[PDB]
Amino acid sequence: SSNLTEEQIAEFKEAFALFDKDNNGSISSSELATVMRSLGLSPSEAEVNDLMNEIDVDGNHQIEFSEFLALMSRQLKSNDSEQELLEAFKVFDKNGDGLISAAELKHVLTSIGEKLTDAELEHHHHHH
Ligand SMILES: [Ca+2]
Ligand SMILES: [Ca+2]
Ligand SMILES: [Ca+2]
Repeated sequence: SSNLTEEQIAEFKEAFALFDKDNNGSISSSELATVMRSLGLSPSEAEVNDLMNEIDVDGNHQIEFSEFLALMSRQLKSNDSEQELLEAFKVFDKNGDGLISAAELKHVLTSIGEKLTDAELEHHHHHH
């Protein structure tokens, strides 16, 4: 399947929980950051909002169950949406597929480890 189905969503409902503390469905740079700080790095709130800005379609400072998954839908034949964002979330795609799924976002949640970088595909390091 090359599209998100009730299955994938049903699978994402989990991967999300991992990032969802109150399990409300909406994640805030605060909570999201709380996940990173646990990973290894410690992104600043203002530094997170930067990442939450992209995921944010309106800038409410919240990631909807649709948006979050959108980060994976971003991919598409024609480039009618920021695809450079998929480069940052590529860390999850160690198989270098260019696309990440729920089982991948949930598998990464654990697969995480110091041995991780955003230079996976990103030709040039955003932060030279
Ligand atoms: Ca949450
Ligand atoms: Ca939003
Ligand atoms: Ca993949």
